[PDB]
Amino acid sequence: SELFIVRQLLQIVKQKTNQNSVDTTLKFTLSALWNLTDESPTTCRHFIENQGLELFMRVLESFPTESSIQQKVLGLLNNIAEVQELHSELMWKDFIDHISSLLHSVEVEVSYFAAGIIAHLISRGEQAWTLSRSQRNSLLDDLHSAILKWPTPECEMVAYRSFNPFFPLLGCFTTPGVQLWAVWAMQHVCSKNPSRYCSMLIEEGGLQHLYNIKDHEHTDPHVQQIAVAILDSLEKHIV
Amino acid sequence: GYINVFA
Repeated sequence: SELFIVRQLLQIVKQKTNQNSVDTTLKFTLSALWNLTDESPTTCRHFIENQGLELFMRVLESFPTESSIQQKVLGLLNNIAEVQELHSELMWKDFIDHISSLLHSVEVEVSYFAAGIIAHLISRGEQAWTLSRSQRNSLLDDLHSAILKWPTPECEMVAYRSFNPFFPLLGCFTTPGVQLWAVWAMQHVCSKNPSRYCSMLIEEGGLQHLYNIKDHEHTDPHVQQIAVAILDSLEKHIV
Repeated sequence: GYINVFA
């Protein structure tokens, strides 16, 4: 029944995209589909098995100027990128080249998910990247530098029910842009809404994973400089 | 993960 909902909302996205129609129903449909796939690999398989990926490429292409539409689409894809079993699905050139471009989007609400997709796909290692090896390395440093250009969002862009997705990213020491995205993302949601996340970031093991970054011999100065900024609010949250 | 916007 929830897969029916996903299929039906996907149907609305298909409909609105065929008619190239940016409107509150499409924007709400993406948001809905973004939520239904959160922390839901099962609802992510359906998005994928129901051609969501190719449909969302169509949305990204159809509405290259629609930053809200891009954010919600990428939001969903950020959720697919959290599922390892769905890695080879996003290993699609035309998709990554587009994501890779939205990585440099000025909209921070857009590039954040672009980066988070990228970060999750890079985080899977050298082997899992079935796309151009040169591009993955171009992304590796483009992902890093894109984050450094980012502004503080005006408000909370994304909501998280857990930080566990970010935890395996904290250990990508060979790929600091991946770690940079993770720590920036926690730095964002925590600082934006510390009454939500700060307790939970501790309660899931964030302290140690963040301490294994600050007090880590070889760590990118920026990745550490964010883990410092997070731990200051975390340690302030403890006392 | 989740969208901040409700409904």
